Amino acid sequence: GPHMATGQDRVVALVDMDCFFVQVEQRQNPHLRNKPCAVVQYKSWKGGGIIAVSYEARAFGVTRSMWADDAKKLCPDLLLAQVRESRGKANLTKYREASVEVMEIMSRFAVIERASIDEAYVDLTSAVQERLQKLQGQPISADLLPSTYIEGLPQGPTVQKEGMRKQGLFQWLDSLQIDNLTSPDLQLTVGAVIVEEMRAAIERETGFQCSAGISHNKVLAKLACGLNKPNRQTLVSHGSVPQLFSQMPIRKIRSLGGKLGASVIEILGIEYMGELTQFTESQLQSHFGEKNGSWLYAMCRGIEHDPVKPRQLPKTIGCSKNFPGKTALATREQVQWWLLQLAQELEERLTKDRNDNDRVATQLVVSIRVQGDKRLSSLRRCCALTRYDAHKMSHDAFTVIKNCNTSGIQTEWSPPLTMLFLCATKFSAS
DNA sequence: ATTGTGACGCT
DNA sequence: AGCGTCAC
Ligand SMILES: Nc1ncnc2c1ncn2[C@H]1C[C@H](O)[C@@H](COP(=O)(O)NP(=O)(O)OP(=O)(O)O)O1
Ligand SMILES: [Mg+2]
Ligand SMILES: [Mg+2]
Repeated sequence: GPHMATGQDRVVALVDMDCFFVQVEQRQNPHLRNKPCAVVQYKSWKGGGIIAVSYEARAFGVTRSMWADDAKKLCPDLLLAQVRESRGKANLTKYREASVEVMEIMSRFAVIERASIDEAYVDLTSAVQERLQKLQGQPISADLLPSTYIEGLPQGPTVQKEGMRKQGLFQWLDSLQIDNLTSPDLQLTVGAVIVEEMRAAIERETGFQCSAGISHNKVLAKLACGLNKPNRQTLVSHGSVPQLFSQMPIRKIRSLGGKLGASVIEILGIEYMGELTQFTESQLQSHFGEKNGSWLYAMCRGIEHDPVKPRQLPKTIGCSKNFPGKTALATREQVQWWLLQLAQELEERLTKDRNDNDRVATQLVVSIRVQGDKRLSSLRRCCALTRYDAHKMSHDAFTVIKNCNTSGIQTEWSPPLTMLFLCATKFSAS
């Protein structure tokens, strides 16, 4: 009772841009705005691969990983924007620079952890304490939360979406104990006010819309964020967790979407997150290891301790290209030319990074895939990165991988290569 | 013939 | 260090 921790010590938000690469292209080209449209990589094979889809186009069934020719079968009027190509490969610079725009705005409000090109976690605990003392016990108006959903509400004793949203918000606000600056539900609510302000600033200053989750930890904030995408934010309280988890498939929780989550389902004979509460911590550790078992025991109760790391910049800078089917690289000149292409893009990005961010990479990772291997990477080897020079970097990468050529004659490369990858890592201040 | 990223865990 | 998992 009194000594049972409840995981209500922090306020954590997760901000995720809505159809991000699409919004970047729609900002640039107004003809694409408010249309079914998608962003595509390459074009020659089946029209190119779709990597981002506007919500208008999703209504027709268009998804990421679809070929554009097939997407056009579902949506004949689909508009397409193409990823830029440079040195023979897709170049994501426009989206990385748009991401920096958003992350720099978010960093004005709190320390952020860059989780991907379009999402960041925010630790709002301190900002919430400050705003609470500035308030001085004043109630929180629903006008301060114009895009917020309270998960699980309304409940108890209108048929339009916005009406239900406001009904649930009213129920939440009416029950709130504003006199108590240590109430976790009040703390979440103030967190949600701040996240409204943050999202308004992102939209005002970039044109981009986003969704957000506000809860007590990263896993619940991420789950909350997706509950009412797009252009809305969702508060998941500690009290909402039993009902939310009671019908939540295990695979929806971050880190359980793969083999471990399938083994939880298989070994325990359960389907939903909340069913995990019936096992002891030792039982879960016996099946899934000490770390995973303790994590699952706490997470199915809504408790998680993973901190929002103070890290706004990526810690690796990488460049990779697949060479599928008959395009696999089969000569030494081919392998050299593409390592050079990858190394030149890497040198551009690394020089810009050193100027912007006062750091230098010190290790170069070289990874390849051979034809016939079903694994993503087939070989990874490291070497020293001492100079931001594309020819040196590509020569060094070749020296580290040259022994995997099974061919007798040097001029040929066998078995052919289906992926090349260069990654700069191990940054030091400069 | 998804592709091009990126973080972290295990041994 | 090199390999594997998981997520964008
Ligand atoms: N598998 C992949 N391969 C390449 N690029 C990808 C990718 N997945 C995502 N991207 C790129 C394209 C995406 O625009 C961007 C952000 O990924 P999301 O947040 O998962 N998807 P979005 O923001 O589009 O829609 P939503 O409103 O559901 O958040 O990363
Ligand atoms: Mg997104
Ligand atoms: Mg995202």
